[PDB]
Amino acid sequence: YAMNVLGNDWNKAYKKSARVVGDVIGKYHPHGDSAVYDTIVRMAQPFSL
DNA sequence: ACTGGAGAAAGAAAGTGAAAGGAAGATAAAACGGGATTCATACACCGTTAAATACCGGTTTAAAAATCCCGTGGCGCGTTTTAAAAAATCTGTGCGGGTGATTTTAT
Repeated sequence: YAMNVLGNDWNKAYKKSARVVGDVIGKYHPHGDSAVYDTIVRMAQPFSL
């Protein structure tokens, strides 16, 4: 939902991961950031999904 | 003079950094043993023949087989030990979201 709100579509330029992690932590998820980054990493590995 | 608190000295017990050394590991040089070539040379297979050996008939005789009496130790039974193998029970560990923390360099 945060990535959708940021307008980070599939046919546009990439964005830094720190910005997305900061948005998620500051607006929706009241927890740590390293776990969020690790969760984001797993959803991009071709040998995991 | 006497009392009770407080600071300083002195003494004894515990923690400490450093210690040969030795069994317990670890790592290289060496001696070994097991395949691919390369032939010359000794070995395998085929005709010929004198000679050495197998075989039959009948003795025999000395040696080995058969038989009887007995007196033992070597197997057999019952009951314990004792390792050896098997079944049962514990110990780690990694997968993914969460909580909280550490270190070294340049100017």
